[PDB]
Parts: sequence; structure tokens; C-alpha cells
Amino acid sequence: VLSEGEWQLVLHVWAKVEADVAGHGQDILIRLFKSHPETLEKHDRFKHLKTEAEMKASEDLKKHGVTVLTALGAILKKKGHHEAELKPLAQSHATKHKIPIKYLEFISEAIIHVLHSRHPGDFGADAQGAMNKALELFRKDIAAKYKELGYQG
Ligand code: HEM
Repeated sequence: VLSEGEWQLVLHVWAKVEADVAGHGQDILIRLFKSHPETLEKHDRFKHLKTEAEMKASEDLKKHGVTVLTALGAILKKKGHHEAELKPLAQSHATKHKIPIKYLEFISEAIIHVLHSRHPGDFGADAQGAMNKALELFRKDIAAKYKELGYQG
């Protein structure tokens, strides 16, 4: 459980993300694919993009980034009351895409990295700790939903 103050820090930095969702999404996906090349293999339409510039020029990848961050933002804004938002995400990611919790850790790292890179003045230690807790809660709850669906990833 996050404190009200922790949620406020999470949502404060998220408002900064929302000033350019597309750009944040590109940086996050690119960081993810570069830091953990195995994750790129899950995306048939992307794993052929060979360089960072190619990734940045891909409208498909940019649109996907906005899809991912929009879903995450919707979850974060519920401040933990996110069953209705999390369930469909668990369903597709457990049963169709097959994304282990370890990969969710990978993208969480990429999110923290990009948020710090772009907003250091609004993403100090306390804000990072709050965001870390929010993403930890997200991963914990989605892991339980994964198991309900029979997926042990
Ligand atoms: C913050 C964590 C994440 C959020 C909020 C998220 C959200 C989404 C959304 C909204 C979609 C489109 C609808 C759907 O299929 O559910 C999607 C599709 C997809 N995702 Fe995620 N995702 C996350 C983490 C990951 C990770 C780490 C990977 C592994 C590289 C991944 C692999 C995929 C794949 C392979 C598709 C299919 C779309 C297509 O076939 O073009 N996701 N995700």
C-alpha cells in the first residue's frame, strides 16, 4: 500500500510524462529493447528495426509506446484500485503474448531510467521510491492475475 503522499509524487511525475507521451514511449521501448534484447523478440513487427534511429522513425513503434503508457497511466491514476484495468492486461500478457514478470521488471527499470533522464528535478529519491513502489504493486497484482489464468511466468 502506498501513502497518499507517495501517490501524489507518482501522479506528479506522470503529468510530466503526459506532456509528450509519444516521446516517452519511444525512449522507454528503445531502452527496454537495447538493455534486454530478448524482449524485442516478442514483437514481430519491431525486431527487424536495427538502429535507434530506425526505432524512432517507426510510427508503429511510436503508436505502440502510446498504447503502453496510456494503459499504465490509467492504472497508476487508480492508486491501487486497479483490478478492472489490470485484468484485461493480465489476460493478454499471460495467455497471448506470454510476458514473464521478469520482463515487467525490465520495462519498469526502463521507465524509471527515462523518467529520471527527462525529469531529474521532479524525480528525485522520494519520487523514484514512490514510482518504484507503484510499479512493484502493479507487478505483484498482475502476477496474481497471471496465476489465476494458469500462467506461472
Ligand atoms: C508497464 C507494463 C506494460 C503495459 C502497461 C503494457 C500494455 C500493453 C497494451 C495496452 C497492449 C495492447 C493491448 C494488449 O494486447 O494487451 C500490448 C501489446 C503487446 N505487448 Fe505489452 N505492456 C506492458 C509490458 C510489456 C512487455 C514487457 C512486453 C515484452 C517485450 C510486451 C509485449 C507485448 C506484445 C508482444 C503485444 C502485442 C501487440 C501486437 O501484436 O502488435 N508488453 N501491451
